[PDB]
Amino acid sequence: TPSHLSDRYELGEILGFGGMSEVHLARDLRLHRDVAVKVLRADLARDPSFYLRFRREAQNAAALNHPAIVAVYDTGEAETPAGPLPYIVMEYVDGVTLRDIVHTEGPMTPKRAIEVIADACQALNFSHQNGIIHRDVKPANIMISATNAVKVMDFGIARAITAQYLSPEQARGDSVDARSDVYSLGCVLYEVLTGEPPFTGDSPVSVAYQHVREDPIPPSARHEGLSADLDAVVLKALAKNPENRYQTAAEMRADLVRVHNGEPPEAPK
Ligand SMILES: Nc1ncnc2c1ncn2[C@@H]1O[C@H](COP(=O)(O)OP(=O)(O)OP(O)(O)=S)[C@@H](O)[C@H]1O
Ligand SMILES: [Mg+2]
Ligand SMILES: [Mg+2]
Repeated sequence: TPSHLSDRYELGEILGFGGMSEVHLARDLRLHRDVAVKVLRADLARDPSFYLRFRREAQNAAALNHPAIVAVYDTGEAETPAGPLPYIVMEYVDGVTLRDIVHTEGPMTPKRAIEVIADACQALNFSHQNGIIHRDVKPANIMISATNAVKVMDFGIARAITAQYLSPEQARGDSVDARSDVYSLGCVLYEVLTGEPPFTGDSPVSVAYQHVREDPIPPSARHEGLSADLDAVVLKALAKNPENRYQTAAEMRADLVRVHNGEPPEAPK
């Protein structure tokens, strides 16, 4: 990992290293600005059709342009001993994923919470109208800027038209669409509120099963200060039946902005 990709993007700190890539905080030497570069796990997973998933992820996010969605600025690959090293240059978000905020602060204030996810909705609704589906919406792919701004960031598994956060439909290879993301955000909205996903399981299958077989314990019954009006929103988006939940993410937001003010949720039960 040449601390100087293509001789232009000076690598610095390490913002994170998963099981596929290593994201570094870099310096664009030409534009004198800080950027976040994503590097395909130094060849350890660069020979297979994995490079495709990477190239097609850079371009699947490059197709979108919205504040809440991390922008892509450039792609490429630098040459190194073992071969090509595909990198992606994104906007830098000095922040924290929600996975973190829910780990060192516990649950978010209902209103704080409502606020975030409503912004996340705005990003997905856009992503949708542009024919992109983020098949991977989880607390670890939504970031909170150092100025409390929301950023949605992982498209590695997104297709243009760890299952604690997957939809029944997406559980199997079934129908995965707009509403799937809608169902996912419902889990996030749920964790940021209780401090946990609607369903916990010792093994993946027990969880999947729970998603498509058990009603999500109402938020109120799971945590303190929870407006049974907020329950109406959470449990709606978590409805096992696509048709019975919000059809668009803007429709979900609409019912979040409602609760945020003081209005009645146009959600049932
Ligand atoms: N633009 C960015 N700015 C700051 N940190 C970022 C940025 N993009 C990613 N990160 C950090 O890098 C971590 C890994 O991001 P991902 O893109 O989801 O990683 P990944 O290699 O796809 O790992 P997986 O497959 O999602 S488990 C994040 O959870 C952040 O801490
Ligand atoms: Mg991640
Ligand atoms: Mg990914």
